[PDB]
Amino acid sequence: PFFPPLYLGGPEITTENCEREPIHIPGSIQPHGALLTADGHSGEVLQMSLNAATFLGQEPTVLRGQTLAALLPEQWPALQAALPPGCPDALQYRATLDWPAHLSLTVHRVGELLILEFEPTELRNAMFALESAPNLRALAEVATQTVRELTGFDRVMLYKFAPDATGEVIAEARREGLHAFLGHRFPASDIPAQARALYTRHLLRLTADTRAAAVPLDPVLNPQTNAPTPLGGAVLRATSPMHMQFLRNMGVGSSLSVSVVVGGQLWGLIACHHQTPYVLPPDLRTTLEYLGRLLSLQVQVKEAL
Ligand SMILES: *C/C=C1/C(=C/c2[nH]c(/C=C3[NH+]=C(/C=C4\NC(=O)C(C=C)=C4C)C(C)=C\3CCC(=O)O)c(CCC(=O)O)c2C)NC(=O)[C@H]1C
Repeated sequence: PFFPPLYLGGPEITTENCEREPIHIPGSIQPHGALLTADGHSGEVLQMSLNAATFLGQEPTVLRGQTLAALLPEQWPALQAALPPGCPDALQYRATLDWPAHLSLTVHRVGELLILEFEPTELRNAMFALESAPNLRALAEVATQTVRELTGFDRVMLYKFAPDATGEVIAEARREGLHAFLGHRFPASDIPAQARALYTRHLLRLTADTRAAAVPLDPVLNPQTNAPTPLGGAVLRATSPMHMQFLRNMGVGSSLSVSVVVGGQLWGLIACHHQTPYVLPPDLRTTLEYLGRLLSLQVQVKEAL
């Protein structure tokens, strides 16, 4: 089973117990956005990232207890209608907020809790190219090139899982001067079993700055349940420190991947690196999620034949 998280007396993770880290409930976020949680009926703000004033203009203890009807009067009715009790936790409400300076708002529901993420914000020929690839290798090449053109990332790989969960870079698009990873293979423990399971359900994750300290969510436990807040559906969730260290030792300042899912199993990842910290813009992320779904469908075809 999972260890308790660090704020419930759990141990710091080592290579002996990688698979036991409760990565879905870190009780903290990355500093390039802000996160609030709120009661799904009242809209009462229950939890606040400690950096909330940087993005929302009010300190955590001032936001606490206010309602989304007061804080987001133009969005609250639409948000309620969009995310009723019992909807899937990957269903999202999205809005673009005007702010004295836009802010992207992304909301999902887990049980009776709304999870609100705030971050700053500012193809057809490509899809046909993916469709037109005549074999799996060519498809992988086209996908990595297309994603690199979209995003500007220094490296874009297609990382394929073997049946023993080892991984291999099977295609890559890379900036001039970088080392090749093409053909290199990696142990199963580099993406441990609980991560692979999370990535079958929540199809995009990232680390915008591999040296940035996490920002606590407080109070850390959901007051509704006196239990940890599930953050697997939040892109702002803090990343495992073991993985952050892996990336720093690779010379990677920013990382992002999108799951490739075939017959309901995790086939691989579109895995991206940048040498310098880098926030992929929100609109570019949404496009990249869509390409992941389209790639997945294409891989299922090409691999059968
Ligand atoms: C004892 C635990 C270890 C461990 C844990 C860990 N790793 C991940 C997530 C990722 N690991 C990745 C690995 C690679 N990226 C590459 O570029 C290459 C090779 C060229 C490898 C082998 C990847 C792609 C991920 C996914 C996330 C990402 O795209 O940045 C997690 C989960 C992270 C999270 O979502 O919070 C964990 C717990 N990794 C180890 O190496 C050992 C130390």
